[PDB]
Amino acid sequence: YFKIYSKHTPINLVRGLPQGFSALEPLVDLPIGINITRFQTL
Amino acid sequence: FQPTYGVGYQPYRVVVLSFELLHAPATVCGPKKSTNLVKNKCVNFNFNG
Ligand SMILES: *[C@@H]1O[C@H](CO)[C@@H](O)[C@H](O)[C@H]1NC(C)=O
Repeated sequence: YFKIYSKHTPINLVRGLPQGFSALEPLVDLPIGINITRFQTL
Repeated sequence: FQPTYGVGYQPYRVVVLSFELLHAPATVCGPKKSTNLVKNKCVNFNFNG
């Protein structure tokens, strides 16, 4: 099972990660059943 | 195949369904039937398994 959790946040900080807390809601659960060891950003 | 053939020679379409169980999570499941919800009574509930 591939669990994808997501959270969308309105920010106005220029360069880095803002300091705070925001719990990520589950977005989708996919029954893909495949081996994953490497990933790529598009 | 001609329409005027005997019943032992007429074309028959055959579909064979093969069911296997593997270590992966089983996802082809049979339809689940749901009853008319009853409130305000002591009942046996089976919500989402
Ligand atoms: C997944 O892939 C890695 C590297 O190819 C391998 O070491 C590992 O045994 C694999 N796991 C499964 C369950 O196939």
